[PDB]
Amino acid sequence: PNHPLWYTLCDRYGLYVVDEANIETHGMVPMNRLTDDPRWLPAMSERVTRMVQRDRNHPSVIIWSLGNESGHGANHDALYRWIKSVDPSRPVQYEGGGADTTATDIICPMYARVDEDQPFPAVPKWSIKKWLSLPGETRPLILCEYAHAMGNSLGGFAKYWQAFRQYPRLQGGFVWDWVDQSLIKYDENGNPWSAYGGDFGDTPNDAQFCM
Amino acid sequence: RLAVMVLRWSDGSYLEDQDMWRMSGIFRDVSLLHKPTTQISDFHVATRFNDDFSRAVLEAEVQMCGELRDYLRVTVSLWQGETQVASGTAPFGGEIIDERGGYADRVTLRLNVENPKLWSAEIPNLYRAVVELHTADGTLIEAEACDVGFREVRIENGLLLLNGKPLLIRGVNRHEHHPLHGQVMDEQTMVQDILLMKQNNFNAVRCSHY
Ligand SMILES: CC(C)S[C@@H]1O[C@H](CO)[C@H](O)[C@H](O)[C@H]1O
Ligand SMILES: CC(C)S[C@@H]1O[C@H](CO)[C@H](O)[C@H](O)[C@H]1O
Ligand SMILES: [Mg+2]
Ligand SMILES: [Mg+2]
Ligand code: NA
Ligand code: NA
Repeated sequence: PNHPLWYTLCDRYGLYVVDEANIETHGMVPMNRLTDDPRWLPAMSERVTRMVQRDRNHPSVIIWSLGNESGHGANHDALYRWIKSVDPSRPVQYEGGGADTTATDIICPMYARVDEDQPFPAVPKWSIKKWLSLPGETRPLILCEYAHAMGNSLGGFAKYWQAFRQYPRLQGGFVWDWVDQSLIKYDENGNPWSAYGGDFGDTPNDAQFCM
Repeated sequence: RLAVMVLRWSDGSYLEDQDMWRMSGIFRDVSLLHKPTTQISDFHVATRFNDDFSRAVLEAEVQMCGELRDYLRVTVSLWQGETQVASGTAPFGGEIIDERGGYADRVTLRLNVENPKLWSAEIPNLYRAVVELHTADGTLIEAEACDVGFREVRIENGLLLLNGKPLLIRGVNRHEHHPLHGQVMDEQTMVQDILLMKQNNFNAVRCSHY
């Protein structure tokens, strides 16, 4: 959830917002080790329920998100149903566990390509065009993350938009991401320079991946 | 002496506007068929399966024409080579279908078949079904027959399945055409086409358009 003023500005300037619970357990092995554990349902529940109680009156918020990269656990299904029950005015989405689980109203993969399939075991990232028509699938597809803009990037961006415009059920996505997470450091003469992972003696670190 | 007046054009022509040579005449076989007064006028063969196709039930509905008699019987026997695998016998008189009764001139035979050899383009396993119309005492009146292929065709969850598996149609449309005989087909040419088709990895054909 963002600083409260963000929603006010989005309401007034006009931007669709996906409000997301502060829940990410990416480093766990497997990713859903905590989210599928009932002992952690209470903690997760508060991060979801309290977000909804705070921002439910903002028109800019059009979609609720259960969090990010925490695999798919029973706790997600429980919280998915909680939101659907208390606020039926907004679809609920969540990418963990394969982007098309029972905990999401929208197929919301991250970095699924336009024409190329990436058949990862258990959590494949199908070509978005192919994903829409898999047997029994009827949901709209909106990439929660795509076109990773790290350094000199965004090659192939047009391929996504040509597909978005051609396919009714391909309804866009959210580019990753808006602003480089570089921090200011100063040399011996006080002149500032942009720093990334590891520049503060922090280790282990993932260097430039924050930009 | 037979007299046949064939018209090239007819109201039927309005329904026969296929993209092909427009010809006319008696272009297919002509034959004489002798059937007993008490006869098999129709018969349908169906094959149902359990979930993994390890079991099947062959259901054959048979219709007769002529005088109904309590001594009449129909025996449907299924063969795999010279080995009889199943057989069913019964008198006429179908089950009740409505307030006025059922079909007294029909009978449905149901034969159980364990571990049936399944038919597909990959392996065209075939059984032979013989439909015998006879007296209770065993006097044969007449017999009809057909090749039987055990297979289930169905669309489930958006996929066309044959015996539970999704097909990949490697097909071709085929008209009945011969450069010298026109639209008259012969066994030699039909076989030639089928051999060439399978030799070129085709597994399906559409009867364009009739
Ligand atoms: C590094 C990959 C194995 S995971 C990948 O890293 C990216 C770094 O910008 C983003 O955080 C993506 O959301 C994440 O899935
Ligand atoms: C090379 C094959 C596709 S030919 C195929 O093999 C089958 C057995 O596997 C059966 O014998 C079929 O009758 C035969 O046509
Ligand atoms: Mg035409
Ligand atoms: Mg069994
Ligand atoms: Na679209
Ligand atoms: Na990053």
